[PDB]
Amino acid sequence: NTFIFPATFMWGTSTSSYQIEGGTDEGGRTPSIWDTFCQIPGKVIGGDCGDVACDHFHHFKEDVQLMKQLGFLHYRFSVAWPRIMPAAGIINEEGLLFYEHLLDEIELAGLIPMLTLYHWDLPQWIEDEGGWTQRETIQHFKTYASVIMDRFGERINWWNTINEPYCASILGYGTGEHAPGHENWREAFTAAHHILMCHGIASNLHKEKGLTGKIGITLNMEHVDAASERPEDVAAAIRRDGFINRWFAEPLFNGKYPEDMVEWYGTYLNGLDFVQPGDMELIQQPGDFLGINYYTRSIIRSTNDASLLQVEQVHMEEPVTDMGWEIHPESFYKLLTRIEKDFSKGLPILITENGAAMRDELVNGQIEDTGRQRYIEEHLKACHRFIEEGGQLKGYFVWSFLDNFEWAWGYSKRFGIVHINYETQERTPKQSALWFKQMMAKNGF
Ligand SMILES: OC[C@H]1O[C@@H](O)[C@H](O)[C@@H](O)[C@@H]1O
Repeated sequence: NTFIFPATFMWGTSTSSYQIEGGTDEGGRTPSIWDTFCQIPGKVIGGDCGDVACDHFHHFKEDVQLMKQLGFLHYRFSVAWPRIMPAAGIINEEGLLFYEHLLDEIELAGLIPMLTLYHWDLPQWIEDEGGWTQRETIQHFKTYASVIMDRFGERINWWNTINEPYCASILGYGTGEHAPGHENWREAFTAAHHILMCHGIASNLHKEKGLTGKIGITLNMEHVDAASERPEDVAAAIRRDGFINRWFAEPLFNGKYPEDMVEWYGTYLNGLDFVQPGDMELIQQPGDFLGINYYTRSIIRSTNDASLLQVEQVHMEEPVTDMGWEIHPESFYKLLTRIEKDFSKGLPILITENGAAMRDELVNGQIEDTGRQRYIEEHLKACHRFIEEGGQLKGYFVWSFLDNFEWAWGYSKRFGIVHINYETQERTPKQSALWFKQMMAKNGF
């Protein structure tokens, strides 16, 4: 009953720039959409903002070393756009130097990095020009992605373009749940198109420069189950799947939007006008790997309400994390199998994020997070079963090396395998982290 993963399997840890850096108004960084969003009453639990956060901006060397000490050979992080392009075409050298030093530390500890170009922290000045709803933003992104690729790239083995296009578009401009906080479906679908194009843009910049680092986009995906055998529930569930999964994966691999969903969004697509000749061709560029983020599954039933999809999620109280998210590792296996069947069909799959937020408690200077553990272990078994059966899973990154600003949840949720004392900013590895260290040592468990 042992689970040993390939010899070449990629074991890593992942973070986000806004969630851990802090130093919001330092080194020339200008405000990002989240800096603004977090100040709007009700948008973030407790009114928390990414100000200071884990202060990684100052503790980066101790963190990267902490990673090494923990036996990690890979580290995925994102670059804060606001640190690089603080204003319309200026190129903040100070921001660039920060990441350069971060990289000096990574290479020094013997780690292999993965740079994520966009992790939701769009510069605010860009949002003032219309944000992701303006084609013009794609050019600003072209400027940004180019600067990073030129300044680096010679030492970036792995390029991660966009992290979860779905969240930035649907939640950012559609539901109002993520920055900038709009509630307009037309704007959301337009933004999703634009963000997807940027993956293709970065992909062209990657080829035009001749970089050798593997590149690819990361899509969050979730397995969808119907709440019952009722026809309308089954339909309901097809709709949710197209909403989060197929709307982004289809264009990426097949060069098109789900016909059913396109028909369902009707007037909101305004005739797909935002789609210009060449666009789809630009977006349909899988690359060398498909990054995937997974946390849970959804159980859907239909409704006849005013919402966009007229769907209702069945909230399982069963094993769940501190965020109310159900723990169903089996769905992870099914999702991965499904992914390879369509879209993926062979391409290297990489789980750029997976993990859980459990209520932590410090006892005797240690964190006995058995839960976050029953969680990572079981999902890894699901990954192991996916392999062993032919699946092309090439790696796994545990989400959140450190506890951090969990977006709308603020600091109330802890996803880290390393505990952050926010009063003193001291790092303290949790039991799950130690376990992960032994596991990576034996390359299995
Ligand atoms: O659950 C919160 C987590 O969700 C993942 O989908 C996001 O990529 C992470 O940035 C975030 O911390």
